[PDB]
Amino acid sequence: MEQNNIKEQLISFFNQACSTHQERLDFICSTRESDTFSSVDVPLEPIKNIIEITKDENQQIEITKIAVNNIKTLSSVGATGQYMASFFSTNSEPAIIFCVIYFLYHFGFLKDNNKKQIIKKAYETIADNIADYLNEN
Repeated sequence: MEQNNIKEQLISFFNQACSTHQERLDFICSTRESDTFSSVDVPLEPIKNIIEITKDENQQIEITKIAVNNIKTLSSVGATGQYMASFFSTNSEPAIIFCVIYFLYHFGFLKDNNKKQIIKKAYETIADNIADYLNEN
């Protein structure tokens, strides 16, 4: 079809898991509002593929910064912004790779040596706060 690779591998799988788009905004919450965090509205079959990606050192690292690459950006979100979600509907490619990050952390998969507030912390601070404007869903 066309160029592709890791990035694609992620999209594919992920895309071959969830359903609609809003799902994401639903995950951030649904995810951190389930019980097993593995019954979410998504198959583990594919997710397992997007899960066995950060099972590598350099990976975990490259991922860490990767996650921050978004956080560092989430520390602005335009000027007249409000919801962080708006900062995804536009670019899915990234909003995807990221979504993967979150989920992982939401399921305690990704690794990152460093105590105190971290990604899962920030990502959660938003995934949650963002769920404060959604509709408690």
